[PDB]
Amino acid sequence: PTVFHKRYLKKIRDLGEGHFGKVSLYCYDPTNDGEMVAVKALKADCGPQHRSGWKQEIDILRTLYHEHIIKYKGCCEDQEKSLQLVMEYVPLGSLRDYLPRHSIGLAQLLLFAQQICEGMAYLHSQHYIHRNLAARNVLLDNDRLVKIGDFGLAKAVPEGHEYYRVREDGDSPVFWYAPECLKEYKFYYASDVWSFGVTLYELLTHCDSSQSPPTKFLELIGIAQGQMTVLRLTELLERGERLPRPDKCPCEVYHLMKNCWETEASFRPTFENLIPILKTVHEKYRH
Ligand SMILES: O=C(Nc1nnc(Sc2ccnc3cc(Cl)ccc23)s1)c1cccs1
Repeated sequence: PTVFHKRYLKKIRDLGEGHFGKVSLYCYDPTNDGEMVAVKALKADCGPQHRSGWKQEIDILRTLYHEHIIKYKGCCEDQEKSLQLVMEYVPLGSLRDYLPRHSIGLAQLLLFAQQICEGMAYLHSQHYIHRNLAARNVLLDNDRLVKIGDFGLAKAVPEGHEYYRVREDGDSPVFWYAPECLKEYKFYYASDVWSFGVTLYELLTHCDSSQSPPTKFLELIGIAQGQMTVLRLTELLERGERLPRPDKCPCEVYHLMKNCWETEASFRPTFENLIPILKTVHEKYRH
């Protein structure tokens, strides 16, 4: 029932450096005696009705619940032609910022991966694709539980269809994307698994920038971060080239990543399949 009024939100601090756009930590103290929340300011000068249509769409995300998916709390308009999106505050933040500055063993990294899969399996079973699964978008709470964030690309998959058709050739996170996404503009549940493979790669490199997928992929092609084309990447992937085995990364775990990187969407493992395979692997490496 909670509706959020701009007159009871006191700004504490910016969040995420700049990597999530303009997100800030607020205190919500209405009665003046208060909960902590993150607020995303969203430019929405697109005509009043288009703006409402986006609110309706965002609002539907609130009907999702899973402990490894961030909780979107509400979407208010500032009619200043912008939308204010209120969500739970996830205090340790992004794995991309967290993993470099903390000692985290193989068992714990595998535990993160199983949590992500569990949140993604739920999402898939609710008939949604995420389209933006990367380590930057996986947040960590205080008990080191994963919460998947940034649903700014998420989409309901239409009844009777096994893919969503991406329109628009815009800013794409291409280095996390399956070839069917890159070439044909089709996004399947199986395409989110490809992105998982890349996220798994990320964790096991400890989100080391120099081993990062854009860095690595540009090197395997040859040319620099500026001459880069989707076409050049697609061809490399078809020829069967892949991101390399990360340092100290077990061969069964790498094979996992490679299974997520099968060219043919249909032969990739499902999240629901990946959960137990990751439970089993984590058991070998715990304690
Ligand atoms: O923007 C969105 N979704 C986000 N989902 N997660 C974000 S970032 C963040 C959240 C909570 N807590 C945080 C804590 C720290 Cl330290 C750093 C960042 C966060 S923005 C959108 C969702 C849908 C449309 S747009």
